[PDB]
Amino acid sequence: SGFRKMAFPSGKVEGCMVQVTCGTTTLNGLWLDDVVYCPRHVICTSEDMLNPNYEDLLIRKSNHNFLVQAGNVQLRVIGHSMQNCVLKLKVDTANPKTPKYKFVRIQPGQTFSVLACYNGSPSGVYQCAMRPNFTIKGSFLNGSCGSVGFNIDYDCVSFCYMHHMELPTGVHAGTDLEGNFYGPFVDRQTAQAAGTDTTITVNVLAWLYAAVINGDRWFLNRFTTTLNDFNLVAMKYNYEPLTQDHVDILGPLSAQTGIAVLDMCASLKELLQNGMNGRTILGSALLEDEFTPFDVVRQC
Amino acid sequence: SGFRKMAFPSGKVEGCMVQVTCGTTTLNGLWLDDVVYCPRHVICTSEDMLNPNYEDLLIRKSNHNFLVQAGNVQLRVIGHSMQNCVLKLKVDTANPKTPKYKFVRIQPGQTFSVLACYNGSPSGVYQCAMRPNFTIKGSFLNGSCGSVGFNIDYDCVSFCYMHHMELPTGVHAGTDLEGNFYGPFVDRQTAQAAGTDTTITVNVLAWLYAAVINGDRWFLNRFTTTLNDFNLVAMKYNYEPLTQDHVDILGPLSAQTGIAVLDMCASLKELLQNGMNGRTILGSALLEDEFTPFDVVRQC
Ligand SMILES: *[C@H](O)[C@H](Cc1ccc[nH]c1=O)NC(=O)[C@H](CC(C)C)NC(=O)c1cc2ccccc2[nH]1
Ligand SMILES: *[C@H](O)[C@H](Cc1ccc[nH]c1=O)NC(=O)[C@H](CC(C)C)NC(=O)c1cc2ccccc2[nH]1
Repeated sequence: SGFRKMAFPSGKVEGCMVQVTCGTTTLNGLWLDDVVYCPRHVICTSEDMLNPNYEDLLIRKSNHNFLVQAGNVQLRVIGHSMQNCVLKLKVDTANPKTPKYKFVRIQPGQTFSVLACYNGSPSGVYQCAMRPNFTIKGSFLNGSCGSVGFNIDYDCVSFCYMHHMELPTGVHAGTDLEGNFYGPFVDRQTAQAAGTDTTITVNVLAWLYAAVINGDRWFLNRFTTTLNDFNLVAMKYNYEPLTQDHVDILGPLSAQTGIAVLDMCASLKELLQNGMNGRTILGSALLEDEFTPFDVVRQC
Repeated sequence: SGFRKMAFPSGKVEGCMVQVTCGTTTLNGLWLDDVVYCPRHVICTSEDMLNPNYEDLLIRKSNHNFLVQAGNVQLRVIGHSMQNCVLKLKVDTANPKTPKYKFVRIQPGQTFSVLACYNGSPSGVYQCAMRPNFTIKGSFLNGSCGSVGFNIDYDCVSFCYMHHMELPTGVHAGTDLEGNFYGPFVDRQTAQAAGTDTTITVNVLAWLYAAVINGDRWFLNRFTTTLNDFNLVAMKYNYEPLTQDHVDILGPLSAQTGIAVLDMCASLKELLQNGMNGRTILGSALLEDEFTPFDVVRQC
């Protein structure tokens, strides 16, 4: 019983975290088969990061300027390529510990586990959600780049995120494992905006559902409302609009608890209009939107 | 940049999680060398759990009534012993993946990572704090028992917690790895109270310090106060008393930030007396006490 932000077990992923060094810059890479993936700004000096031409910078680099370390062992780089914002260093030895894996591009509102790494060594695990503005709210210091975000589905690690950047607001931006950024970000030391952060309404409603399943029911109201009317009030509060697909996703949760989605949307509406009056739901004095319906079900 | 509840990487611990079955009861065990550790109520039926005599129950059991599974492989139980509330099943094969490890008894206010397991298979990782009333606020369903709590210090896994029980309030109680409960709990299906839950004041102050380091400063006040006067107001709010050792622990954090402990205690005092006025610190509308000073430093 109880509900907590949980991350996937990190073991399969720890075995793929290497250290990549190019000159004075050192970052984490991800060693799957005979290929190492890291952020391409590893090939940058502090001067270059202001206005980098990555084709030109890399053309200057040769396989031997890239140091890949796995614990103590040194991998021999026999190839180098640039896919979008990601450098692919081909190496001699396939990773014996390559787990079964896939590269996925998650959509906004979905969550993933992050293994935060410094120097190719894991330091800690936490769960993040792709915000709607394509940022994440993590714990990344300098050296965390190349740290990866993943889901574990059965035996298969779905890699979805590699960390590249912190924004001026302190949020974090990164790419998929094909090197395409989430959001309108570029790997350059320039001022960049994520824009208006909005609340994943479907997740807040899964969370309210987790609360009811764990015994918190005070927020429940006898009123009900309409989808469009809920969305009318929601958009005022920069809440992402609910859809009938959203409703179908919350379906097995509205079933389990005997509370209809439109009944919950009315109870959420009162909480947005009337505040929380100093109470707490599931130990939070604010509304949580970093759990998906799937997250809640897997826990409950 | 940023502050998040982080758990240790779980890889060394995943490799020690086995499944223990005795009759119709199945639980998780922890396989270190030629010894498996699990909660002893594995030897109980649903009738026995009401008023169990564990000596008598186990005397009826023989090595062959205990099924230990590691993935598919079956370990052969060649020994059985009861240490406090923990059953030690001696086995034939030493665990090849035994990490370097130690058994520690944590003190209240300290935090640890939990790997939550079902059927000897890991499902997720989160960070917990030993509450002052010796309970924990986790996410444990039936079958989670024998799931373990740990810290990773250098190369060495310090096992500190094994889960046994949920209380009527929904909090969780368990033992150290020598089988001694944290708190006044017994492994019996009876109504049991943890008592008054109090707030780890030293942790809240480390958290306020993490907030300042990450840029949240609004709560900071020009006032200051005295230790004893702070403790006067604190005890009203069921906050654990601060001590000069506590102060020395928060020392490197009061140094880094240029704010004295007694200056922070005054700023905490205003927040207890004047509320938070609807603002947020580090994304929370409540005061967080599940980070120790060490946790904050390791992250920052
Ligand atoms: C990668 O290791 C590092 C991640 C990092 C750095 C500092 C704090 N937190 C972190 O997570 N990422 C960077 O250093 C990147 C470098 C590449 C070329 C994008 N740059 C920044 O993160 C950065 C640059 C910048 C300019 C102005 C405001 C903020 C800002 N952040
Ligand atoms: C161990 O797998 C299981 C853990 C569990 C069970 C249900 C919900 N959440 C959980 O974490 N622990 C138990 O089943 C134990 C059994 C032993 C003998 C202690 N019992 C309880 O957890 C329990 C018994 C009881 C009686 C009255 C109120 C509450 C209560 N909880």
